Amino acid sequence: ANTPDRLQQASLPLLSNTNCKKYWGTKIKDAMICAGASGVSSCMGDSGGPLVCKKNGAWTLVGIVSWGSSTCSTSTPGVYARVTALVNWVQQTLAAN
Amino acid sequence: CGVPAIQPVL
Amino acid sequence: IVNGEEAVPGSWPWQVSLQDKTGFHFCGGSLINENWVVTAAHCGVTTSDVVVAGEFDQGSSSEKIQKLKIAKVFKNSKYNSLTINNDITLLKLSTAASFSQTVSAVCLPSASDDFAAGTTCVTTGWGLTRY
Amino acid sequence: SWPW
Repeated sequence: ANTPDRLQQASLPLLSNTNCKKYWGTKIKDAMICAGASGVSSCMGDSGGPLVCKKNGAWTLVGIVSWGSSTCSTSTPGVYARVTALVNWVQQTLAAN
Repeated sequence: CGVPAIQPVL
Repeated sequence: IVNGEEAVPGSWPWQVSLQDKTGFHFCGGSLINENWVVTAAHCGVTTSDVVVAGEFDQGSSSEKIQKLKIAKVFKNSKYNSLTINNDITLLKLSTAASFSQTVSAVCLPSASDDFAAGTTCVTTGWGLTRY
Repeated sequence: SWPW
């Protein structure tokens, strides 16, 4: 395996959950969003980091790197925590703490 | 938020 | 990231590295403000781990980085370890990050925002480049 | 599959 010293980036497309299920079946839940299968892959050690999409000129956190192929295959989609499903909890936690 | 001072280049 | 490319240094200023007490990078995260980081629940962060902000090259000693203690780990109560669903944790920092050119926050969406299939987004990190 |  190779771990990089320098921060890496990749652009990659969002999938629909319906289409992602063709790869991963019932492992895909509503609070997940798939991205990739496009010639790049997130991989071990990327977990927890961002999947960002540019909206009205600003980068917005759409996903959190979560799981995927055990070999980081670039032809299978990666799975990310779907931030829209989680942001109310984020806001509640910040407000209470 | 969301607007880096050093713009990314993709 | 497999088949990505090196970032412009400092151009993803919310990206943090979660390092254990031995200095080992094990997960990423994102600053959402000066006091809070969002990461994955399955990363298993504890208050003995460190949030490192401002890095580009983890092999360099010449970057002005911030090694930030973690006060408390808030794992989402809906996280399901069996399915890895609702995979989010918040880290409350003991002392605030100092925002700068290279350290700042990512935006959060509204719960109702639409990010359509086919949209091109970006992911970043220090994960493996080859399995 | 594997956590990432």
